[PDB]
Amino acid sequence: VLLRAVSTGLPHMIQELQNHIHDEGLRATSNLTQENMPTLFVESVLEVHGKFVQLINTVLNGDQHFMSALDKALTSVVNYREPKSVCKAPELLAKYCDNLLKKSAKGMTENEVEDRLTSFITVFKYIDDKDVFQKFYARMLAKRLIHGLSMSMDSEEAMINKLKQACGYEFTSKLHRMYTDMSVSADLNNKFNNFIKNQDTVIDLGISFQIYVLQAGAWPLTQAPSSTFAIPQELEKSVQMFELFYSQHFSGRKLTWLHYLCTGEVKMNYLGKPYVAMVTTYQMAVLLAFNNSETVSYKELQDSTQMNEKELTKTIKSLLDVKMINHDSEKEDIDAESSFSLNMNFSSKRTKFKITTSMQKDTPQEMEQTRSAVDEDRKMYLQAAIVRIMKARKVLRHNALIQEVISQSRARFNPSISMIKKCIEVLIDKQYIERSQASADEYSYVA
Amino acid sequence: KKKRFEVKKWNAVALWAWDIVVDNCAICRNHIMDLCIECQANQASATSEECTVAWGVCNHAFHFHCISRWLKTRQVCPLDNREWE
Amino acid sequence: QKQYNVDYKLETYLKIARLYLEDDDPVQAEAYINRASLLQNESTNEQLQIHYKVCYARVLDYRRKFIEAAQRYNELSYKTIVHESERLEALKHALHCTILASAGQQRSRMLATLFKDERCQQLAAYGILEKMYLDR
Amino acid sequence: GSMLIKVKTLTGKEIEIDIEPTDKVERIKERVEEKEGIPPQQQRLIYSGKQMNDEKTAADYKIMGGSVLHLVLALRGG
Ligand SMILES: [Zn+2]
Ligand SMILES: [Zn+2]
Ligand SMILES: [Zn+2]
Repeated sequence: VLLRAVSTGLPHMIQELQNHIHDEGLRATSNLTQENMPTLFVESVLEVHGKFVQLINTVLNGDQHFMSALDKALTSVVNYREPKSVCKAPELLAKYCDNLLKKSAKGMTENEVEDRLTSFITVFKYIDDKDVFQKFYARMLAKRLIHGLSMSMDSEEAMINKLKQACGYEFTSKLHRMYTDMSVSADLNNKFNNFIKNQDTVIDLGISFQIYVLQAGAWPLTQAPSSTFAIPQELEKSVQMFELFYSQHFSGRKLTWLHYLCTGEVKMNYLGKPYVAMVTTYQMAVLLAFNNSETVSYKELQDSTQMNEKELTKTIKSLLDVKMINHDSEKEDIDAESSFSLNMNFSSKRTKFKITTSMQKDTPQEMEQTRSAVDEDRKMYLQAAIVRIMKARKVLRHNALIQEVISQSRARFNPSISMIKKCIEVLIDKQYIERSQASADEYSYVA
Repeated sequence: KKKRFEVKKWNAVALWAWDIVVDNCAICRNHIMDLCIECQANQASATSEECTVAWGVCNHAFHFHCISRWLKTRQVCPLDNREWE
Repeated sequence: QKQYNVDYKLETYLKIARLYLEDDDPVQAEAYINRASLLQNESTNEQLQIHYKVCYARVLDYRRKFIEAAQRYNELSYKTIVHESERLEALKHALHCTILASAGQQRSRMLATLFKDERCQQLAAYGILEKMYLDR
Repeated sequence: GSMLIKVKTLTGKEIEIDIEPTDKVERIKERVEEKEGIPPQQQRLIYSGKQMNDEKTAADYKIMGGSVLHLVLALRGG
């Protein structure tokens, strides 16, 4: 009352309010956030979301400076939390989507979910690593795309509307085309049955057409990694007849190869086992590596490896735990000390079902994917530092220019001597700096 | 027949980029993703991956007077060796 | 699936190319040389690079793209690196395009360079064309 | 010139010049070109990622002795 009229009285109150709001954010953001999960992370910060929607809708009823202040330090620790992908809560948000937007495992109701969703929208001002989250959420999609960590597609679509308002724009339509693209996956399964009527091999069941188009450039890193593989004849027919339909449709991206769609095909092959124990992608590929040779050393597999290892450590581990392998080591691929038989035993519920257990692990993977982010954030920082130099002084030469550029950022890191050309090239496009007549090097500044 | 791991039903792979280079109309880098400066000023039907993208009679799918621009840098246009269009 | 480096695929491109040219199906080979064109930024094999340059200029002739191969053969045979036999052969094809390319101001300055050319002081129709240094 | 500021090329060529605390960078350009042959119109004076107006005073941007007047400038002069 008094320091609103005593008018500057209030601003001190908003001050130390900002101090306990803030450092309360530091500790309380620091305390129950040891497990780093959506609930705590997202619900400790959305927990204060409760503390101050309920604090500040109340008595409290105006000093809008309180509004911009709670929004200010709230937004600050919105960029002051456990990462530096501090959309980890947004990550967790969609991860919450991940663990909740799932029709079977953790299933809810839309507007049961969507209550939580509109509270996410409450945060939507504050979800703040949108393209960090695009990279990370294309990985999330790699846990979602075929997988189902996003039940409520259209909640995600209204979220997309929100975003492409104030956030990423074509990641949205990228997932759209993916959606309609597995729609087309079913459709060309249909047409394949229509057109080829492909009795190429006797066993046509489930031979491919599942497709989920996110642009080839729309991926967080390179492919779900792939290497050599058997690819029996029907797989030939799949890629080729799809390319029939599809070179009819589109060309330039085509039936590429991508392992992580792979799963296990070990069924009534001819088994005393009545067992169908599907396996993960490279579970499939490396079990493929060990089919007929009733035992195989590290060297026999090492013949046709041309790949990495962990595929087969998952292989022997899932094969011994269930007892589907008469192995010798569960190691990354295998000891040369160790080898490979198809054991008959099984350890789970059904007719050898639920052996489909990719370990489903990253800490070592978490870091590998963190590497991609360094390259895109350094590139952005550099584009701005580069244009700003280029406007200031027009060098501008090619060679000398790149050298001087080197001089300005001695501290940063070691650049490519070549690509110097490309560097100026990048600025040539933006209308930032032009190419002079005088030399392949030594251009001029424009705009 | 109890194991030799014969064929189950399987699922497959796709794309959709394009059957062209296209490299973002290299004459600048307001991209082929982008309606560039001059050809946001001109702007035919042009989109976030083909602002101009094709293996054309040029095949140098270069923006209107951006293609004209790097034809300015050489009126023989060896860009992909067709005249700026 | 199989990856080659530039040079094997490129071999096949130039192979396809010169072959159809001997067959005179120019535009198929045109299709594929334009695929082998772009790679010019990558490979450094100036030898095979310029084998490819020259089949291109052959096409330009075949294409009735005269001045273009004219400029090519002109500035290319200007250099001693090539079999000077094959240089003067390109010097032909340059000048053969000079005449087969349109009456030009590019061509005028071409013909002026060609007037400043000393190699063709050997040549027969040097004299012929040199008649026409001033519009004979 | 009472204000002894630096005119700096893109490569870091900081040049010591006598100007005034209201001396026009319009004429400071004249000074940089009359001193270094590099003419000022590609000596694009940018101040902290944002261009300095060619028609202003150096001290308009609190420019002082060790201050920087950006070129981006040319190489043939120098
Ligand atoms: Zn643009
Ligand atoms: Zn284009
Ligand atoms: Zn235009």
